[PDB]
Amino acid sequence: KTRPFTLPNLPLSSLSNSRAPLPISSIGISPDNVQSVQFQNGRCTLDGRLVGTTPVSLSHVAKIRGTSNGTVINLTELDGTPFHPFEGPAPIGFPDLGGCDWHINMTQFGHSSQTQYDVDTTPDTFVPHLGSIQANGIGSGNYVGVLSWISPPSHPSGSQVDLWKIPNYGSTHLAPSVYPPGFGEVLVFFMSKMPGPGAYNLPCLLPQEYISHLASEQAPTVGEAALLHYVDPDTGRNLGEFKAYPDGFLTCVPNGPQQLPINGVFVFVSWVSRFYQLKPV
Amino acid sequence: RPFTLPNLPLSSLSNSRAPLPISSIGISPDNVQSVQFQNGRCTLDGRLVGTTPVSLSHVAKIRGTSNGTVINLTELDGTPFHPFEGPAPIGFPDLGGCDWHINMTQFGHSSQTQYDVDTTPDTFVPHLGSIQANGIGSGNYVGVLSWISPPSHPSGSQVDLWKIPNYGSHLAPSVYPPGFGEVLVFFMSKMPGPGAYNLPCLLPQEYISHLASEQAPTVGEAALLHYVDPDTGRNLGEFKAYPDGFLTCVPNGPQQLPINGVFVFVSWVSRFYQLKPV
Amino acid sequence: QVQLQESGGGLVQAGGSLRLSCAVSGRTFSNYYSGWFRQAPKEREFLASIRWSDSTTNYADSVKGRFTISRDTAKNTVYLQMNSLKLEDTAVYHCAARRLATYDYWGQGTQVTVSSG
Amino acid sequence: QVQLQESGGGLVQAGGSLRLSCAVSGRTFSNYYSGWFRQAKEREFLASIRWSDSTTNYADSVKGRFTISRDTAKNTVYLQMNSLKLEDTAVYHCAARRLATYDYWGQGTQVTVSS
Ligand SMILES: [Cl-]
Ligand SMILES: [Cl-]
Ligand code: NA
Ligand code: NA
Ligand code: NA
Ligand code: NA
Repeated sequence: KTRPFTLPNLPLSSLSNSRAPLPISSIGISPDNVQSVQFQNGRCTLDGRLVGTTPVSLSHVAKIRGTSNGTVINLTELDGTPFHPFEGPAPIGFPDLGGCDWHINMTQFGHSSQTQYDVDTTPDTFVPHLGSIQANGIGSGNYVGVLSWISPPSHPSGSQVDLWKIPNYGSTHLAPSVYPPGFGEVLVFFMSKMPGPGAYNLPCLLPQEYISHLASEQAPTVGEAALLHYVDPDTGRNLGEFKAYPDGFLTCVPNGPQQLPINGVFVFVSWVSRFYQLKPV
Repeated sequence: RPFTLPNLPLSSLSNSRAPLPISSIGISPDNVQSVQFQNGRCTLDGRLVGTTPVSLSHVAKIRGTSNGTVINLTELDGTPFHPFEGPAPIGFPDLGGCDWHINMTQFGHSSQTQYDVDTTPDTFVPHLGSIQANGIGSGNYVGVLSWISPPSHPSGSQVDLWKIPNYGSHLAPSVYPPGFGEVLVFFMSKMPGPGAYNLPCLLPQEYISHLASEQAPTVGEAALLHYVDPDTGRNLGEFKAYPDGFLTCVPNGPQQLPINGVFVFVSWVSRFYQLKPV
Repeated sequence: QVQLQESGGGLVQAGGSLRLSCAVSGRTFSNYYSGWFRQAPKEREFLASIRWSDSTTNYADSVKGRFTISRDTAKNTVYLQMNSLKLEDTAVYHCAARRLATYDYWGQGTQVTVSSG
Repeated sequence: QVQLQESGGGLVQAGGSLRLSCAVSGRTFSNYYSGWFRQAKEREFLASIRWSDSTTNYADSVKGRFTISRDTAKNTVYLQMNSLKLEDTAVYHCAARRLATYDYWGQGTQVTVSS
């Protein structure tokens, strides 16, 4: 702890989602039915502590590694060393997109070709918390997989894609839920377009490049909330006031943030109390 | 602002030429006298060079519209790519000496498609905004490099990831060992495919996003670094980082160092500062 | 090295017009924002920016409606069309380029002097 | 919250042995390094172990006498201290690092070596 809190001086649309390796394309708020979120990737406190399956690098985000025997995939850590089931949900980096089927692109060290692995996260065979998931036709061998595209969940039949959810890792001690804190504030999300047969937008709490910055800096959290300005890098104009909270999330008061340009920069202004009332965006 | 590097262990970081974890530190074979990678290029005062993006979400990716014969490239956010003096759109893969296999997906459509890329033919002209479709049907796609294989031409050549592709039919500059027994240092990643492929880059991607944000003034000819064990704080080896954005060491070598250490800035020094062999 | 070179300045009567140009060369990155700044003897003032790929523009309030920024992708040149010039527009005008959020590249500048006659 | 709890310290005779344990709980991350430290002036690193593959790293001062190990079912890390010396008297702490920094610390346990 040698330096006060800062955020990267980088425009948002140049940064990445922290739940999949996708560029950020917009700022968003959640639909009315979403009362909290509990993402397991993209979780980092303002003083740089990773939570959940969150890796510090995008090269580990929304990836799996393991050995298929034709019936199950026995998971490992992404570097191939053993995954030991524990109180938590899954190996570091494991995808955390609930409310959809996954289509994971599987490749191999020492073999040609790629294979699409179709993952329904709802059946009893999907237990990454215990180190295994159904092979669903993936032949025997060792693979690394990265999430490629998504589709509506296979069960319940006819349900819609809902990326505000996390999967059923168990048959679990999770990174904690994030709640709107009051004072008219709503949670702010960094959105990315996800391929697949709809207009899918994947929300996350922090760009991945913020996470690697915070994890390296480990700046002291010296107030209840960090007042930020979302700034136009050309003019320096303040486009909107936001608060970042220690657990690692941002809020604003909508007038909204979805209408803001995506090429701005979040800039730390001051530590403030949780009672600090924001000007509507 | 003082110069710093991230306080993060190397094996937790990513290659800057493909979205792959770093698995070792390496040096080049004797026949490699320089490198000219176009991704993973960032000066010590935080200026990106070449096709290098600041985020791994843009690394080794393509975007464009196939008409069944050619893919007309765009920037990765879909806005127009304008041919210019430089090599290709930001993020475009820079792995020479191999065929690429790119996983193509689409916004608003199901499925993925493997796109097989020989970078040697007359049709591979990303510098002019187009590459051969090689059977990819009409549509708009985003592609990410997935695996590689031996280059289709020259016939029988083997994979050589020290090379860059033939973008044309003005590049980030070449990087040279500076003298004094020093050799270039590379961050290596295992790349999927049928061979035992190791992809070198000059800088971890997370160093690039750090430098681009910090933009610490380059106040000397070289930055003396220590590669430090985070448990003991012991110096495992002396390295120098040079302003163009690369590291060197004097091998005794770096390939035997553990990969879970941290590079730490020690002092600005002259280019002539003599390193202790690793 | 990235090189920016302005041209087109000089003496102009108040209420008149002037077109500045900025030739960009040595560029290895395919997209960026080109910007026009000015400085009077008075900190440096941002005036206008344009994104290379899609020509998205952004203007300072001081010049909105009077100055127009544009770019020619074939000639790799950025232009500032300055109409209804005011005495207070007298300054050295600089073009600049930002790959991300910071203007890291600057031209040498071209002087613009607005006169009453 | 991540919690580390040491047990096993106390009085031990020179030339004897002591086994310390550190129970790790409340963890949401699947891999990390566990380390043992001691302090009598400045803190001294003794040993670390990587959770996934049990890779170890030892200080020269204790190599060959102390052994670090871990039980993945019990989520416990052990420091086996053999052929104890008077200079081994210190307060011993276990710690955990998710990346390069030990952010989580146990409460510490006193080890007193007598002759
Ligand atoms: Cl990590
Ligand atoms: Cl970028
Ligand atoms: Na809501
Ligand atoms: Na296991
Ligand atoms: Na389950
Ligand atoms: Na070519």
